[PDB]
Amino acid sequence: HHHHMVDAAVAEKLEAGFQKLQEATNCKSLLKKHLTREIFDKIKDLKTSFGSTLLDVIQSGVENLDSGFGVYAPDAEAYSVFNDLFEPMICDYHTGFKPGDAHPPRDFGDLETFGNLDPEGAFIVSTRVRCGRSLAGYAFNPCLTEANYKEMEEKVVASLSSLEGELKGTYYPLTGMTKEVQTQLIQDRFLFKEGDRFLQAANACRYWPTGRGIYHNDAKTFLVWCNEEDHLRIISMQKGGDLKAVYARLVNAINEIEKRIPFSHHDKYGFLTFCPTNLGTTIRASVHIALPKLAADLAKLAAGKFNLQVRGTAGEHTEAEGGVYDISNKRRMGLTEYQAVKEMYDGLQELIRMEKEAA
Repeated sequence: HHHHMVDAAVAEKLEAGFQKLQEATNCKSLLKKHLTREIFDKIKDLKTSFGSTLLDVIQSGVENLDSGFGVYAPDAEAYSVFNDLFEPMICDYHTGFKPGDAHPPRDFGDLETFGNLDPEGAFIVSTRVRCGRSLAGYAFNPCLTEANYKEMEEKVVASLSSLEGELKGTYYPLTGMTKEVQTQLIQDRFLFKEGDRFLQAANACRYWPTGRGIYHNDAKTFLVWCNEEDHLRIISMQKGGDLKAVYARLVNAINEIEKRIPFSHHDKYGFLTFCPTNLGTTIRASVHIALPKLAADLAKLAAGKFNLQVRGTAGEHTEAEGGVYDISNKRRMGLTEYQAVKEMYDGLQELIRMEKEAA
Protein backbone atom coordinates (compact mmCIF):
# COMPACT_ATOMS: atom_id res chain seq x y z
CA HIS A 1 0.00 0.00 0.00
CA HIS A 2 1.15 3.51 -0.91
CA HIS A 3 1.65 6.20 1.76
CA HIS A 4 -1.07 8.42 0.28
CA MET A 5 -4.61 8.08 -1.03
CA VAL A 6 -7.57 6.79 0.92
CA ASP A 7 -10.71 5.79 -0.96
CA ALA A 8 -13.84 8.01 -1.02
CA ALA A 9 -15.65 5.85 1.53
CA VAL A 10 -12.88 6.40 4.10
CA ALA A 11 -12.78 10.16 3.50
CA GLU A 12 -16.55 10.57 4.01
CA LYS A 13 -16.51 8.50 7.21
CA LEU A 14 -13.50 10.47 8.61
CA GLU A 15 -15.18 13.83 8.06
CA ALA A 16 -18.40 12.66 9.74
CA GLY A 17 -16.35 11.33 12.65
CA PHE A 18 -14.46 14.62 13.04
CA GLN A 19 -17.77 16.54 13.07
CA LYS A 20 -19.24 14.18 15.68
CA LEU A 21 -16.14 14.90 17.76
CA GLN A 22 -16.73 18.64 17.26
CA GLU A 23 -20.45 18.71 18.07
CA ALA A 24 -19.79 16.70 21.23
CA THR A 25 -18.62 19.83 23.06
CA ASN A 26 -18.96 17.66 26.17
CA CYS A 27 -16.33 15.10 25.19
CA LYS A 28 -13.39 14.57 27.59
CA SER A 29 -11.29 12.20 25.40
CA LEU A 30 -7.60 12.82 24.52
CA LEU A 31 -8.66 12.14 20.92
CA LYS A 32 -11.08 15.11 20.96
CA LYS A 33 -8.60 17.32 22.79
CA HIS A 34 -5.71 16.67 20.37
CA LEU A 35 -7.26 16.00 16.95
CA THR A 36 -7.39 19.59 15.83
CA ARG A 37 -8.76 20.45 12.37
CA GLU A 38 -5.22 21.41 11.28
CA ILE A 39 -3.83 18.03 12.26
CA PHE A 40 -6.86 16.19 10.83
CA ASP A 41 -6.50 18.03 7.52
CA LYS A 42 -2.78 17.10 7.37
CA ILE A 43 -3.00 13.39 8.02
CA LYS A 44 -6.48 12.44 6.81
CA ASP A 45 -5.25 11.08 3.38
CA LEU A 46 -2.31 9.00 4.71
CA LYS A 47 -2.00 5.17 4.95
CA THR A 48 0.54 2.78 6.41
CA SER A 49 2.17 0.09 4.23
CA PHE A 50 -0.31 -2.36 5.77
CA GLY A 51 -3.08 -0.16 4.34
CA SER A 52 -4.30 1.29 7.68
CA THR A 53 -5.91 4.78 7.45
CA LEU A 54 -6.70 7.46 10.04
CA LEU A 55 -10.12 5.78 10.35
CA ASP A 56 -8.37 2.62 11.61
CA VAL A 57 -6.78 4.88 14.26
CA ILE A 58 -9.62 7.01 15.55
CA GLN A 59 -12.86 5.05 14.91
CA SER A 60 -13.19 3.70 18.46
CA GLY A 61 -12.91 7.14 20.03
CA VAL A 62 -15.37 8.47 17.49
CA GLU A 63 -17.99 5.76 18.11
CA ASN A 64 -17.33 5.76 21.89
CA LEU A 65 -17.13 9.45 22.85
CA ASP A 66 -16.75 8.44 26.51
CA SER A 67 -13.34 6.93 25.66
CA GLY A 68 -10.57 8.27 27.91
CA PHE A 69 -7.78 8.04 25.31
CA GLY A 70 -9.68 7.21 22.09
CA VAL A 71 -7.14 5.94 19.52
CA TYR A 72 -5.41 2.64 18.81
CA ALA A 73 -2.52 1.73 16.55
CA PRO A 74 -3.76 -0.56 13.72
CA ASP A 75 -0.19 -1.60 13.00
CA ALA A 76 3.29 -0.57 14.22
CA GLU A 77 3.82 1.88 11.35
CA ALA A 78 0.77 3.94 12.33
CA TYR A 79 2.92 5.40 15.09
CA SER A 80 5.10 7.06 12.44
CA VAL A 81 2.61 7.79 9.71
CA PHE A 82 0.00 9.37 12.05
CA ASN A 83 2.59 10.68 14.53
CA ASP A 84 1.08 14.18 14.17
CA LEU A 85 -1.79 12.83 16.26
CA PHE A 86 -0.08 10.08 18.19
CA GLU A 87 2.73 12.27 19.51
CA PRO A 88 0.74 14.93 21.38
CA MET A 89 -1.63 12.25 22.71
CA ILE A 90 1.15 9.96 23.93
CA CYS A 91 3.01 12.87 25.48
CA ASP A 92 -0.12 14.20 27.21
CA TYR A 93 -0.91 10.81 28.75
CA HIS A 94 2.56 9.63 29.82
CA THR A 95 4.08 11.33 32.86
CA GLY A 96 7.66 12.47 32.31
CA PHE A 97 7.78 11.92 28.54
CA LYS A 98 7.81 14.77 26.02
CA PRO A 99 8.19 15.23 22.26
CA GLY A 100 11.79 14.65 21.24
CA ASP A 101 12.55 12.20 24.09
CA ALA A 102 13.84 8.74 23.27
CA HIS A 103 12.53 6.01 25.52
CA PRO A 104 15.67 4.22 26.77
CA PRO A 105 16.56 0.69 25.61
CA ARG A 106 15.14 -2.23 27.62
CA ASP A 107 17.01 -2.98 30.84
CA PHE A 108 15.49 -5.14 33.51
CA GLY A 109 18.44 -4.30 35.78
CA ASP A 110 19.93 -6.16 38.76
CA LEU A 111 17.35 -8.39 40.48
CA GLU A 112 19.54 -8.76 43.53
CA THR A 113 18.77 -5.22 44.57
CA PHE A 114 15.10 -6.08 45.29
CA GLY A 115 13.69 -8.50 47.87
CA ASN A 116 13.13 -7.97 51.60
CA LEU A 117 9.75 -6.21 51.42
CA ASP A 118 7.16 -7.46 53.91
CA PRO A 119 8.27 -10.98 54.82
CA GLU A 120 6.30 -10.50 58.04
CA GLY A 121 3.06 -10.20 56.05
CA ALA A 122 2.02 -7.21 58.12
CA PHE A 123 1.37 -4.77 55.24
CA ILE A 124 1.31 -5.93 51.63
CA VAL A 125 -1.74 -7.98 50.56
CA SER A 126 -0.68 -8.73 46.96
CA THR A 127 2.00 -7.85 44.36
CA ARG A 128 1.54 -7.74 40.55
CA VAL A 129 3.59 -6.66 37.53
CA ARG A 130 1.98 -6.68 34.07
CA CYS A 131 3.81 -6.11 30.76
CA GLY A 132 2.72 -6.27 27.14
CA ARG A 133 4.49 -7.10 23.84
CA SER A 134 3.71 -7.13 20.14
CA LEU A 135 5.48 -9.76 17.96
CA ALA A 136 7.84 -8.21 15.44
CA GLY A 137 6.56 -8.65 11.88
CA TYR A 138 2.83 -8.79 12.57
CA ALA A 139 0.14 -6.19 12.21
CA PHE A 140 -1.96 -5.28 15.24
CA ASN A 141 -5.64 -6.44 15.59
CA PRO A 142 -7.48 -4.34 12.97
CA CYS A 143 -5.05 -5.56 10.33
CA LEU A 144 -4.31 -9.16 11.23
CA THR A 145 -5.45 -11.86 8.80
CA GLU A 146 -7.01 -15.08 9.90
CA ALA A 147 -3.84 -16.95 8.94
CA ASN A 148 -1.74 -14.37 10.85
CA TYR A 149 -3.73 -15.10 14.01
CA LYS A 150 -3.24 -18.87 13.59
CA GLU A 151 0.50 -18.56 12.85
CA MET A 152 1.14 -16.13 15.71
CA GLU A 153 -0.69 -18.41 18.16
CA GLU A 154 1.34 -21.45 17.01
CA LYS A 155 4.54 -19.47 17.65
CA VAL A 156 3.39 -18.17 21.05
CA VAL A 157 2.24 -21.65 22.10
CA ALA A 158 5.53 -23.27 21.06
CA SER A 159 7.37 -20.77 23.26
CA LEU A 160 5.01 -21.03 26.31
CA SER A 161 4.87 -24.82 26.03
CA SER A 162 8.67 -24.94 26.27
CA LEU A 163 8.70 -23.11 29.61
CA GLU A 164 10.20 -25.11 32.47
CA GLY A 165 10.33 -25.04 36.24
CA GLU A 166 8.56 -22.14 37.93
CA LEU A 167 6.94 -21.17 34.61
CA LYS A 168 5.79 -24.62 33.50
CA GLY A 169 2.03 -24.60 32.90
CA THR A 170 -0.87 -25.12 30.52
CA TYR A 171 -2.20 -23.26 27.45
CA TYR A 172 -5.97 -23.04 26.97
CA PRO A 173 -7.15 -21.91 23.55
CA LEU A 174 -10.32 -19.86 23.41
CA THR A 175 -11.25 -21.87 20.25
CA GLY A 176 -13.43 -24.75 21.54
CA MET A 177 -12.89 -23.74 25.16
CA THR A 178 -15.13 -25.92 27.28
CA LYS A 179 -17.67 -24.75 29.85
CA GLU A 180 -15.64 -26.46 32.54
CA VAL A 181 -12.40 -24.58 31.65
CA GLN A 182 -14.27 -21.32 31.17
CA THR A 183 -15.66 -21.68 34.72
CA GLN A 184 -12.26 -22.55 36.19
CA LEU A 185 -10.65 -19.56 34.47
CA ILE A 186 -13.47 -17.27 35.68
CA GLN A 187 -12.85 -18.47 39.24
CA ASP A 188 -9.12 -17.70 38.82
CA ARG A 189 -9.90 -14.26 37.29
CA PHE A 190 -7.85 -15.37 34.26
CA LEU A 191 -10.58 -15.46 31.54
CA PHE A 192 -10.98 -12.82 28.88
CA LYS A 193 -13.75 -12.68 26.37
CA GLU A 194 -14.75 -10.82 23.25
CA GLY A 195 -13.76 -7.19 23.79
CA ASP A 196 -16.03 -4.46 25.07
CA ARG A 197 -17.44 -1.77 22.81
CA PHE A 198 -14.08 0.09 22.78
CA LEU A 199 -12.23 -2.89 21.26
CA GLN A 200 -15.14 -3.98 19.03
CA ALA A 201 -15.33 -0.47 17.60
CA ALA A 202 -11.56 -0.70 16.94
CA ASN A 203 -11.99 -3.88 14.86
CA ALA A 204 -9.86 -5.66 17.41
CA CYS A 205 -12.06 -8.79 17.59
CA ARG A 206 -11.93 -9.92 13.98
CA TYR A 207 -12.03 -13.71 13.55
CA TRP A 208 -12.82 -14.24 17.25
CA PRO A 209 -11.71 -16.44 18.86
CA THR A 210 -9.07 -17.72 16.40
CA GLY A 211 -5.56 -17.23 17.73
CA ARG A 212 -6.77 -16.26 21.23
CA GLY A 213 -5.74 -18.18 24.35
CA ILE A 214 -4.65 -18.10 27.96
CA TYR A 215 -1.59 -19.67 29.63
CA HIS A 216 -0.80 -19.90 33.31
CA ASN A 217 1.77 -21.76 35.37
CA ASP A 218 0.72 -24.45 37.79
CA ALA A 219 1.15 -22.12 40.79
CA LYS A 220 -1.12 -19.57 39.14
CA THR A 221 1.46 -16.85 39.72
CA PHE A 222 2.17 -16.30 35.98
CA LEU A 223 -0.46 -15.57 33.40
CA VAL A 224 -0.27 -14.86 29.65
CA TRP A 225 -3.06 -13.68 27.41
CA CYS A 226 -2.57 -14.22 23.69
CA ASN A 227 -4.36 -11.75 21.41
CA GLU A 228 -6.75 -10.20 23.98
CA GLU A 229 -5.78 -6.65 22.94
CA ASP A 230 -2.04 -6.91 22.44
CA HIS A 231 -0.38 -9.94 20.93
CA LEU A 232 0.88 -10.72 24.46
CA ARG A 233 -0.11 -9.60 27.92
CA ILE A 234 2.28 -11.05 30.48
CA ILE A 235 1.58 -10.91 34.21
CA SER A 236 3.42 -12.12 37.30
CA MET A 237 1.56 -11.87 40.57
CA GLN A 238 1.23 -13.38 44.02
CA LYS A 239 -0.13 -12.90 47.54
CA GLY A 240 2.19 -10.99 49.86
CA GLY A 241 5.05 -8.63 49.15
CA ASP A 242 7.87 -10.53 47.51
CA LEU A 243 8.44 -8.03 44.69
CA LYS A 244 11.78 -9.63 43.93
CA ALA A 245 10.17 -13.02 43.20
CA VAL A 246 7.31 -11.44 41.19
CA TYR A 247 9.66 -9.33 39.08
CA ALA A 248 12.29 -12.08 38.66
CA ARG A 249 9.61 -14.47 37.39
CA LEU A 250 8.44 -11.99 34.81
CA VAL A 251 11.99 -11.12 33.73
CA ASN A 252 12.84 -14.82 33.30
CA ALA A 253 9.64 -15.36 31.32
CA ILE A 254 10.10 -12.41 28.99
CA ASN A 255 13.73 -13.36 28.32
CA GLU A 256 12.70 -16.97 27.50
CA ILE A 257 9.93 -15.85 25.20
CA GLU A 258 12.21 -13.39 23.38
CA LYS A 259 14.73 -16.12 22.76
CA ARG A 260 12.10 -17.59 20.41
CA ILE A 261 10.06 -14.50 19.46
CA PRO A 262 11.33 -10.96 18.77
CA PHE A 263 9.21 -8.04 19.86
CA SER A 264 8.13 -4.88 18.02
CA HIS A 265 10.04 -1.88 19.28
CA HIS A 266 10.42 1.81 18.36
CA ASP A 267 13.47 3.97 18.90
CA LYS A 268 11.48 6.75 20.52
CA TYR A 269 8.44 4.98 22.08
CA GLY A 270 9.86 1.65 23.34
CA PHE A 271 7.75 -1.48 23.04
CA LEU A 272 4.84 -0.83 20.69
CA THR A 273 1.36 -1.90 21.70
CA PHE A 274 -2.17 -1.67 20.30
CA CYS A 275 -3.19 0.95 22.88
CA PRO A 276 -0.62 3.74 23.19
CA THR A 277 -1.27 3.88 27.00
CA ASN A 278 0.90 0.70 27.10
CA LEU A 279 4.05 2.02 25.44
CA GLY A 280 7.67 2.35 26.66
CA THR A 281 8.37 -0.27 29.36
CA THR A 282 4.69 -1.28 29.12
CA ILE A 283 4.94 -1.81 32.89
CA ARG A 284 1.78 -1.75 35.02
CA ALA A 285 2.87 -2.62 38.55
CA SER A 286 0.27 -2.73 41.32
CA VAL A 287 0.77 -3.54 45.02
CA HIS A 288 -2.16 -3.78 47.43
CA ILE A 289 -0.94 -2.51 50.76
CA ALA A 290 -2.60 -2.05 54.17
CA LEU A 291 -1.73 1.40 55.57
CA PRO A 292 -4.52 2.13 58.10
CA LYS A 293 -2.43 4.63 60.11
CA LEU A 294 -1.51 6.69 57.03
CA ALA A 295 -5.09 6.39 55.78
CA ALA A 296 -6.04 9.05 58.33
CA ASP A 297 -3.83 11.78 56.97
CA LEU A 298 -3.85 11.36 53.15
CA ALA A 299 -0.51 13.15 52.94
CA LYS A 300 0.03 9.57 51.77
CA LEU A 301 -0.32 10.80 48.18
CA ALA A 302 4.85 10.72 50.13
CA ALA A 303 4.07 8.22 47.31
CA GLY A 304 4.27 11.07 44.82
CA LYS A 305 7.95 11.62 45.63
CA PHE A 306 8.60 8.17 44.16
CA ASN A 307 6.33 8.87 41.23
CA LEU A 308 3.73 6.41 42.61
CA GLN A 309 -0.03 6.67 42.46
CA VAL A 310 -2.39 5.82 45.32
CA ARG A 311 -5.95 4.49 44.91
CA GLY A 312 -8.45 3.23 47.47
CA THR A 313 -9.91 -0.25 47.27
CA ALA A 314 -13.58 -1.21 47.45
CA GLY A 315 -15.46 -3.53 49.81
CA GLU A 316 -17.07 -3.65 53.21
CA HIS A 317 -15.81 -5.08 56.49
CA THR A 318 -17.11 -8.56 55.45
CA GLU A 319 -15.04 -8.63 52.26
CA ALA A 320 -11.81 -6.69 52.69
CA GLU A 321 -9.28 -5.32 55.20
CA GLY A 322 -9.72 -1.56 55.63
CA GLY A 323 -7.15 1.13 54.81
CA VAL A 324 -5.80 -0.96 51.90
CA TYR A 325 -4.52 1.02 48.91
CA ASP A 326 -3.62 0.12 45.37
CA ILE A 327 -0.16 1.58 44.74
CA SER A 328 1.02 1.74 41.15
CA ASN A 329 3.73 3.34 38.95
CA LYS A 330 2.81 6.64 37.28
CA ARG A 331 5.81 6.28 34.92
CA ARG A 332 5.80 3.83 31.99
CA MET A 333 7.79 5.78 29.41
CA GLY A 334 11.13 7.62 29.59
CA LEU A 335 12.67 5.29 32.15
CA THR A 336 13.89 1.71 32.16
CA GLU A 337 12.03 -1.33 33.50
CA TYR A 338 14.46 -1.41 36.38
CA GLN A 339 13.85 2.26 37.29
CA ALA A 340 10.06 1.77 37.17
CA VAL A 341 10.10 -1.29 39.44
CA LYS A 342 12.79 0.16 41.77
CA GLU A 343 10.58 3.25 42.19
CA MET A 344 7.77 0.94 43.36
CA TYR A 345 10.18 -0.92 45.62
CA ASP A 346 11.77 2.21 47.12
CA GLY A 347 8.43 4.00 47.57
CA LEU A 348 6.80 0.99 49.19
CA GLN A 349 9.74 0.64 51.59
CA GLU A 350 9.28 4.30 52.61
CA LEU A 351 5.50 3.92 52.94
CA ILE A 352 5.96 0.97 55.24
CA ARG A 353 8.62 2.88 57.19
CA MET A 354 6.12 5.75 57.54
CA GLU A 355 3.34 3.38 58.62
CA LYS A 356 5.56 1.81 61.28
CA GLU A 357 6.53 5.25 62.56
CA ALA A 358 3.10 6.91 62.54
CA ALA A 359 1.46 7.21 65.96
